Amino acid sequence: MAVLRQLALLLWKNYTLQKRKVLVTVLELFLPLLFSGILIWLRLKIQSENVPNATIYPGQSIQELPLFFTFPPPGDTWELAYIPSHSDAAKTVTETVRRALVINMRVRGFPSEKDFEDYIRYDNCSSSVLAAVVFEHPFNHSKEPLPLAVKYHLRFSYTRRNYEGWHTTSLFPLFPNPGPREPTSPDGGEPGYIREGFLAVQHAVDRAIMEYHADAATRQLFQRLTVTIKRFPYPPFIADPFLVAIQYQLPLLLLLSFTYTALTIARAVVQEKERRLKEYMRMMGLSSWLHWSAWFLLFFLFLLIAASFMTLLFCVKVKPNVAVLSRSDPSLVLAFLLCFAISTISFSFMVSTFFSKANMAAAFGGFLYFFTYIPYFFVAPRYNWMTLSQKLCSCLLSNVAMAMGAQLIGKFEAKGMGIQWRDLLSPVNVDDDFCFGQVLGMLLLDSVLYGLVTWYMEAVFPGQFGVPQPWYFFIMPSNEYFEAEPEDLVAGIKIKHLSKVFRVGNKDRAAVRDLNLNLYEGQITVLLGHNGAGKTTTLSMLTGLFPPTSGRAYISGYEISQDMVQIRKSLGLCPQHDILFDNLTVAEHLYFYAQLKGLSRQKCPEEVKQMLHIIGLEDKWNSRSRFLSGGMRRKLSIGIALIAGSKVLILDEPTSGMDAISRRAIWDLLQRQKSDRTIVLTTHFMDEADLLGDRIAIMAKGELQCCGSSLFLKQKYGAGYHMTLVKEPHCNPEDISQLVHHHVPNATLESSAGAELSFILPRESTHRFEGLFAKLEKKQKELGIASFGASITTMEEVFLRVGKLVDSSMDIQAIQLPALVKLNTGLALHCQQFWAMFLKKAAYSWREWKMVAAQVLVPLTCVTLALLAINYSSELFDDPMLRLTLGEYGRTVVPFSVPGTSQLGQQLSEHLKDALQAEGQEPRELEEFLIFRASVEGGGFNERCLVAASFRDVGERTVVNALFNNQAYHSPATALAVVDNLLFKLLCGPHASIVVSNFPQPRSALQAAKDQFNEGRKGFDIALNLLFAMAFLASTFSILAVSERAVQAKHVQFVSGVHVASFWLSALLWDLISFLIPSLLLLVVFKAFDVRAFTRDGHMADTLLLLLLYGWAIIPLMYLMNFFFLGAATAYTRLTIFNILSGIATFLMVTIMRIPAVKLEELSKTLDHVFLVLPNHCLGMAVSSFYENYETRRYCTSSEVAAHYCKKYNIQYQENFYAWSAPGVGRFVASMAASGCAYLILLFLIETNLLQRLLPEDQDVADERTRILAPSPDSLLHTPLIIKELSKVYEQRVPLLAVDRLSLAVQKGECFGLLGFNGAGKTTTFKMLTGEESLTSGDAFVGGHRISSDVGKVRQRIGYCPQFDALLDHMTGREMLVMYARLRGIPERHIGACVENTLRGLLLEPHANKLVRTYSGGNKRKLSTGIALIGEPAVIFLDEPSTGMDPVARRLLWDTVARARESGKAIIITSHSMEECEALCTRLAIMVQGQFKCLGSPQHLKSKFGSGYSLRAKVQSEGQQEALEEFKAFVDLTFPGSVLEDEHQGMVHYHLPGRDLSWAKVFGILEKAKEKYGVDDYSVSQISLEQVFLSFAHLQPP
Ligand SMILES: CCCCCCCCCCCCCC(=O)OC[C@H](COP(=O)(O)OCC[N+](C)(C)C)OC(=O)CCCCCCCCCCCCC
Ligand SMILES: CCCCCCCCCCCCCC(=O)OC[C@H](COP(=O)(O)OCC[N+](C)(C)C)OC(=O)CCCCCCCCCCCCC
Ligand SMILES: *[C@@H]1O[C@H](CO)[C@@H](O)[C@H](O)[C@H]1NC(C)=O
Ligand SMILES: *[C@@H]1O[C@H](CO)[C@@H](O)[C@H](O)[C@H]1NC(C)=O
Repeated sequence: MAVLRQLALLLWKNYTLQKRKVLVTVLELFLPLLFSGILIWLRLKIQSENVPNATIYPGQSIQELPLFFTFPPPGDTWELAYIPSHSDAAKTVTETVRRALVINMRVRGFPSEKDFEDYIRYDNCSSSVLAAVVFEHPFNHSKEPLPLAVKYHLRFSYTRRNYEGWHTTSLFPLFPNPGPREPTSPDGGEPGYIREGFLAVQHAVDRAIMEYHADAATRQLFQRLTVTIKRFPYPPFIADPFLVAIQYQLPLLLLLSFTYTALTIARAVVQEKERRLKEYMRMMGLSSWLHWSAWFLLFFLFLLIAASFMTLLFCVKVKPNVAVLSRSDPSLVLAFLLCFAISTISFSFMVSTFFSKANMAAAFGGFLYFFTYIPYFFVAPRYNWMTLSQKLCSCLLSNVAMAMGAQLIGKFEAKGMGIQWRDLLSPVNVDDDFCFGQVLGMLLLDSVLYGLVTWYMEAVFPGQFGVPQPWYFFIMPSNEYFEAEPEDLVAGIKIKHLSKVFRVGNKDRAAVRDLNLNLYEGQITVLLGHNGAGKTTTLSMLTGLFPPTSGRAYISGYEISQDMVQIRKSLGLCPQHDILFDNLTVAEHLYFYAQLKGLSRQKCPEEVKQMLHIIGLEDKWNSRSRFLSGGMRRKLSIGIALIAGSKVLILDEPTSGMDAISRRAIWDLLQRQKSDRTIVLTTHFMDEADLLGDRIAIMAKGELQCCGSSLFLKQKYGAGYHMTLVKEPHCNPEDISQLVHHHVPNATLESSAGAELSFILPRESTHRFEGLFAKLEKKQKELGIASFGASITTMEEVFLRVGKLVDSSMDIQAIQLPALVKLNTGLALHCQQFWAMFLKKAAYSWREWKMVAAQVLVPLTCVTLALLAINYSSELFDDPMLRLTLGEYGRTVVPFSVPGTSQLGQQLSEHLKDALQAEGQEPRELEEFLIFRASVEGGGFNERCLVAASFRDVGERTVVNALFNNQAYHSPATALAVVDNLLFKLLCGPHASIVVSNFPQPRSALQAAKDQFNEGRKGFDIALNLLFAMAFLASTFSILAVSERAVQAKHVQFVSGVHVASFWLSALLWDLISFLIPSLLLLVVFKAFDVRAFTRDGHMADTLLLLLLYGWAIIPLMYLMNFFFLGAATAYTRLTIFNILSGIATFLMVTIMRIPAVKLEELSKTLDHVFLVLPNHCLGMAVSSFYENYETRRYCTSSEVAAHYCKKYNIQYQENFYAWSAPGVGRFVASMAASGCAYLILLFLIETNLLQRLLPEDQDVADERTRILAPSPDSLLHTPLIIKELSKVYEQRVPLLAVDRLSLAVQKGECFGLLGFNGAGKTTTFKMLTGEESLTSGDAFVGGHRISSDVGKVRQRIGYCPQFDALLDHMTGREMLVMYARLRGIPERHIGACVENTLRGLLLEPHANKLVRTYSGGNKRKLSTGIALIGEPAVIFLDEPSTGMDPVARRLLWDTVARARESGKAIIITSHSMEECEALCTRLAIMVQGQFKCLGSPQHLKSKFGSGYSLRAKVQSEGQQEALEEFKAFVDLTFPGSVLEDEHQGMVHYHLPGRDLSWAKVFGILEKAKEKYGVDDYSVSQISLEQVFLSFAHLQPP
């Protein structure tokens, strides 16, 4: 009904906010197309062969060795050794082999395999050995027969003779191409077994062993039987290699396509939680799921455009039968991409509930996307073994469930099916039960399994602002101080016996006890309250955050505990912060919030038009919410608070941090806008709580203390008036105090600061004021008084006294109210600043240990875990055993036919069936049977069927064809093995056996030294592995340098006088010291793994130099790149990426642009000269070229033959390791040492600023100006500030005279004011005095030193308190004071005392050692102004010293700032609150448009620019309908010129004109008329200082 209205109003907002960011939207649609258009290129760059049918092979003979051993070698005859020599049984078996393979072979005999293994490698004639028969029996030394169980080797050459090794390490090819292993070569192929002569020798040895036992039947049997060998015929096949590369490039190119729009979801979701906008909407009625639904319906509808396009350009027939995923039903591709999209949205929602900042979440949730894809590189190959449950459990990571589904799209596409909606359940081959339905299901299950984690972490760990819930929440289904309240007005908030008690003694909040307040309509009520006393528990119960305990409170006739859902209809409210979306207009916020508050669509626009008028923003309409102000945003927030008609209106601190005009505008707004509604303020200013507030309430200990109007409270909780004089040089305070006390008895000389003399005249003696003022009017010149005045108490005193009567804390008991050394210089200074700046940088590595566990632990793992995955070797082995017998594979299945008509087949088939070794028999009925079978079996044929048998006798001759599966390496031997194994049991007793082996010969000395030299795939692979771990380390140096400049902490330090060299050469020293712990922990790793290219010789001190030279060259480059960034976490992720692209990309763009005359690219010589300025490409190409030189040297040294080979082929190793033009690292050392010195120079040339330099004015102002041009002989020598004829002109397209001649002279014991209008130049004068800005035509003498010449000796004598908080969160309350006591001098023996007394002067001792992050927002303003006062400064430049502080702590600070001025200093305040420029000032100066318009103490200003008085009388309730006008007529008769100006329920407020009214006459008149006209109380006061300041408001140029 209306939920559907909110769900669309909340979706228009998201769509608008998101399409206003053009670079992100356009970059989210051009990644998933740039990454999927690559496949179109890669497909049109590859063709498919697709043989028709019928590839079959002929047969070979194994009777005689190939026609290569007929010719003898250069040298002698061939050799054939046997290893058991002493045994005669083996001695005679080899001789029949010799007389069966007659060439000239000489038979040798050896003791044992040790002797042969030493003969082959340690000789020069041991090169013509052909085979070597080895047995497995001790043989009972001299004579013994051969036991019927025989095993033996043959053992061999090592490299192909007739023509790589024998591949005994493996058993199937590692990278199987599609098709036959050797399409040509109809006899075996690569491993040998035919060309070499393995089979001929094996058959001969088998025949020898047969004749050794039969010798007679053998001749008969082999007279009518010969054995040949044939290869399987291979079926017609698809030859396309691209379909094999779709199972490793599709998943990665899908993930890399969605991985950006998967991290702009986390940022968008968390950025709106960080700004507390979701918390604001949740307090208007919107539930917490309306936001997730509106995020989902946007990002899903936005990913469905990319998925459709991706589906389209996968499956468009570019050319006849092309277009990757050619026959694959595009609807199913789309329906799989949509499930991937839902999963990758629901993943980001879950990720965004772990972070508070938007930068961190965006950076570190775009990384977990990748990090959840890793376990697929370890499942892509090992896929045929895994059981179903393990495969299904691996899918709980959505990025892996997608990849195992992108593999099936290749495994189906390489067969002709090409998934078609009707095989969702059918497995792939016949036996691997894992369909394509369990991919979609596991993709849509992880969505829910992630929703269940976000819904729990959003409710139990809400963050900093929300309120948590119990972890099991898914279980339960659930006096005389009070004035008389008005009678005309109707209550709009009624509270009765409200109460709340919190949890166990872990209080941490504030309790209310028995509140009985009451708030009325058409009236502003101000709710004050001391520090711990309720007042935010109360405003939380009323606004609906938690229920009460023992009370009830009605808002608009409802009750907060029963039906809050209807209260929130009229209750509008605006908080402390700002609730506005940047990138929406002024006109859109109102149209959004008016309707969200439940306003009809047809009747909205006129209220938007009216509210744009009430606020006063007709112009500046449809401006973004950025670019407005700081002072029209507080007006738009107030506008939102009361749009659509809202009765109750709870707004707090509405005028915080605003100048004095934008504050009166808001006051006037709120005064015109009540009239109908109840407003509840709460402020920290104690005159805003008085000027606009008609009824006030104060809470002290969770219990309402006093209530009533302002005049009611002031007459009850305050002392008398505040009469103030202005004494002159020839004056005596003693001669005036006698007058005052002798005339009025009770009084108090409150203070005599400056030249004021203020008293306290109690108000229970107002009948003597006639005499006092009449008498003191006369003796003006005789006494020395000029322009006195009087006023009544303030509201700060009332507030401070109420809480003092009913509290006992340490602070509130401190306030008092009226009752009832040579600084260092030269060398010590610089060496002291160096230490101070070194400790600051050092103490960050162990108070934030995320940088130690990421400088020491990331490089180590990144280097070891990826040396493991390479299997770094440094050693070579010698091709181990491989027993040639069926069974190392597994349970096979062996067919055999009997296409015979005669005998010699049946007995053989029965014996074969008696194998019972591996598989059964699987008899068939051959050549064509295999062709048919090898099309429906698929991969099963090449895993369960390796051999065959076919006994086809042509009458007498009985051939036995044995077939071998070429897809294996060692099949042609196993086939003959089984064939002759059974044919030997034929003419023997079947209790025997024959197995053999392969186990090739060991390498010689000259072969190992060449098979070790061809490990060139190690330098290039160990350089990339290290360049990738030095990019997660080089970036951690620009984090303190970014987060210190962003918080403005660097600006204050440079103002206080730190040197541009001590600042940076002290960061560099520590960043080099912190570049050895990893740089020395890498030697341990390279030693443990034994990487010899740089461990063996004195090279451990040559990698260390190469790593120090890289640290030295990249640290200063990472210092320069910090000037781009503002957040410490958007710089890490943008600088590691810069490192990786500057490194890997441009180092890999040179090695593979030099491939052995393939892609030519002779310009690599130019690229490797243009890339010599990047210090990552200079490390990669130095490590690689070190590892290469050492290898090619260690080779061309082992023997002379190698040296000759190197000479012929021009290998050119250098023996210096550091020379030029070589494999030596000379031009890389020399280019990293000269690049780290061209960055320091450029850093200092940026810091030291070599870019920006490559008319009746007033009587008192003129008096001041001409008092410092013609001074007394020594009138100005002991004074701090002597500004003289100071000016500054801009050149921004028009001469702007922002300062005009500014002649002033501040003295010891002063406190200058310097007020001004917005843009009057009060903020360039401040800068120009603190040394920041360029001067023009005039000087200033700060302490004795000119400000145009010696601007370095000045900065050591001035303190400076900024407006913002420029503190270093990793330091301590006391360490930050020690830092600044060192940057200024203060010999090391005094620092203890100078810090100890300051800390307890500001009352910071509890928090002295507390790590300034725990500090409340008001203990930071107490420390920023202890930093200003530490040391002995000549001048102090305070600037809004107490911004966000409550009244008690603010008073306690204004006290110290004045106790520091009593004892001979000079202060310069500059603030926006006119309440603070009176509590600590001695002389003021309003400044408009260029220059001073007035000057003098705040009383001399009120006399000279004041107008008159202001009455505030009230009349009792007796005849209020009759006495009010009777009094109101009298005050228009006896005071000609009054203005009524206000009226509220008992009271008036006049503006009695000051023309001809003494301070005596006005009191006599009212004191006589008090009783004759029935008045309850009254109070006369003079003009207010802020009202005097506002008089000059018309002098603004616009
Ligand atoms: C498993 C399948 C799916 C899993 C996805 C869902 C699980 C997500 C877990 C990952 C996040 C772990 C929790 C986490 O990050 O804590 C938050 C802080 C960031 O703080 P921050 O963002 O300032 O605000 C805190 C948010 N709050 C209030 C809710 C705690 O976290 C940090 O501060 C970031 C940590 C700094 C980097 C760590 C580097 C130190 C050493 C590196 C580790 C060993 C080196 C090899
Ligand atoms: C498209 C792919 C993009 C991703 C590619 C590579 C990006 C690397 C992801 C990790 C980035 C984490 C960023 C980070 O930790 O910030 C450095 C911290 C910030 O501390 P802090 O000053 O509290 O942060 C405030 C700044 N803020 C809010 C904007 C973050 O300052 C520190 O305290 C030092 C911590 C730095 C060490 C972080 C290194 C750990 C990364 C490896 C994590 C592996 C987990 C097993
Ligand atoms: C080859 O070996 C024989 C002994 O077998 C030895 O006499 C001869 O010096 C060797 N030749 C060379 C070149 O070392
Ligand atoms: C092998 O023959 C020897 C002949 O000297 C004899 O010790 C025994 O019969 C056999 N030895 C072993 C250890 O079986």
